[PDB]
Amino acid sequence: DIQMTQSPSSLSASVGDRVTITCQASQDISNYLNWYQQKPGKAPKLLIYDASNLETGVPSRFSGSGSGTDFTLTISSLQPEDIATYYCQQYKILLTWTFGQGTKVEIK
Amino acid sequence: KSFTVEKGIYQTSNFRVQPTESIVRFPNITNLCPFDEVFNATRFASVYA
Ligand SMILES: *[C@@H]1O[C@H](CO)[C@@H](O)[C@H](O)[C@H]1NC(C)=O
Ligand SMILES: *[C@@H]1O[C@H](CO)[C@@H](O)[C@H](O)[C@H]1NC(C)=O
Repeated sequence: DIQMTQSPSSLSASVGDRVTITCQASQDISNYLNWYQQKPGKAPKLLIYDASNLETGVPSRFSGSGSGTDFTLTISSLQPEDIATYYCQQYKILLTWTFGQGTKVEIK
Repeated sequence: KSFTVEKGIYQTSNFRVQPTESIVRFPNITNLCPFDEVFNATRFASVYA
């Protein structure tokens, strides 16, 4: 079995600020992570599909890094068009898949 | 190999005693063995490494 954790459960900030988020694991999993964003609506979206590799078609305000079990994601300059849900998930078995818990953002 | 035996002594075969029971012994480790982690894993490494 594999279990995740996210931190913190929620936070809020204003425009033009740096924001960060942390995702932790119970054992090393060798940079097989990715993050998903899902605004209130229908379709979750893929944002970063590796340790530090981003999917095409997304502007460059996002970054992140990690290895072992320590993994951080961050946004350098918040913009008002960013109110959604975030998750981190992992994969090392052919089928043993699970998402995290959840991170909440609010604007000032 | 005949029907007639002359007076004397002879030696025919040998005898051995037989066992009656079977015994086995093994260590008492009862942990499931992790062959799963490698055979059906997702992505394998490179040949040069
Ligand atoms: C199992 O094996 C260990 C190995 O030393 C032994 O100490 C123990 O008595 C054995 N039996 C049990 C029930 O653990
Ligand atoms: C690996 O996964 C497959 C999935 O179908 C399973 O059949 C197989 O038994 C697994 N390997 C081991 C060693 O359990």
